[PDB]
Amino acid sequence: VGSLNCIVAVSQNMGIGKNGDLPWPPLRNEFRYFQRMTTTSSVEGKQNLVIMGKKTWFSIPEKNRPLKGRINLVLSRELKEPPQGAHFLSRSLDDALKLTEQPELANKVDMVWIVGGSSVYKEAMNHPGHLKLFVTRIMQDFESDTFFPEIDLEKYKLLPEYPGVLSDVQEEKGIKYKFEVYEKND
Ligand SMILES: Nc1nc(N)c2nc(CN3c4ccccc4C=Cc4cc(OCCCC(=O)O)ccc43)cnc2n1
Repeated sequence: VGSLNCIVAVSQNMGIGKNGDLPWPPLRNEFRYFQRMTTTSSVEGKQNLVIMGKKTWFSIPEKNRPLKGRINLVLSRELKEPPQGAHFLSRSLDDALKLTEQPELANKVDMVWIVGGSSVYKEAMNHPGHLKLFVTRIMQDFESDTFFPEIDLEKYKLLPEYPGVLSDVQEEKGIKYKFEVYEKND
């Protein structure tokens, strides 16, 4: 099992969701970026693992689920079986990262990508050691009822040129944003 990563798109007001939807209108090229970052593994014969909370799983548009080309694992204490075609269920990130060592997943998973929601991102941010955050900073406020946690710049550093990540400001539907990559050690 490879590198642990979060990926999020977040408004200037730190928002990531509202009533089970995104806060902003669809940004197709931003969705393409999510898809290419989470799907791409260069270890031959393996796939990345995408980890999401119960509510994020049900919220993602159903005709995209499970996320193709990726192993889909849902975190819940409530569910007793993986919901709707997800491959795996665990109670927590720690349990998920354990399962990754068991025979069924051991020679199957390259990178891990945490894809939401808020309590899952908090768990990952609280997880000791290396974590890379791929943050799309949407440069205006949108009304949100769920939020991404603070990024501690004493722990994370921006990585200003990242291969396969556009540096310049992007725009779709009049809404500007920037793809950013952060990394922590500790
Ligand atoms: N950078 C980044 N990181 C994320 N975690 C991220 N998550 C979503 C969540 N999402 C949504 C959650 C709830 C309602 C609506 C959502 C709208 C779109 C999608 C689409 C996803 O993959 C399908 C690709 C669509 C295509 O083939 O064109 C996956 C998540 C997601 C959207 N953009 C993101 N962008």
